[PDB]
Amino acid sequence: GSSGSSGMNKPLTPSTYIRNLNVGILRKLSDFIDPQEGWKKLAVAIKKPSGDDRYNQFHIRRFEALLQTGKSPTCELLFDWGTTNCTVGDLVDLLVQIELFAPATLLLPDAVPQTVKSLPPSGPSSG
Repeated sequence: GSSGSSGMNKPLTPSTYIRNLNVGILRKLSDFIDPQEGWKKLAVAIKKPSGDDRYNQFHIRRFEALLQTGKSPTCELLFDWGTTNCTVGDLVDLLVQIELFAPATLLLPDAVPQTVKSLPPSGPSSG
């Protein structure tokens, strides 16, 4: 069993910068982007306005050193890319481009064309 169908509050917003996102959301993203080489896919999908590849293999090895020791490459990438000047909507956009509809939806469940969403279950226990 189980039921609920409450909702907490609205997400972040597509024009908020990546680094502005809270560490909890950075963890939630790392949950989904750390596997599947999701962060590599995001990194290499990030072009400059002109089209220059922001992050080539030279810097991918840098992020790999993180995953190879236990730092998330997701968090570092997302955090660093914040200083490049990109946003949640920038992220969603690219996340769709790499087939990463789960984290796209988590951020912005409307901005991803696949009709799929879910409520997370509920339990305000105390103690």
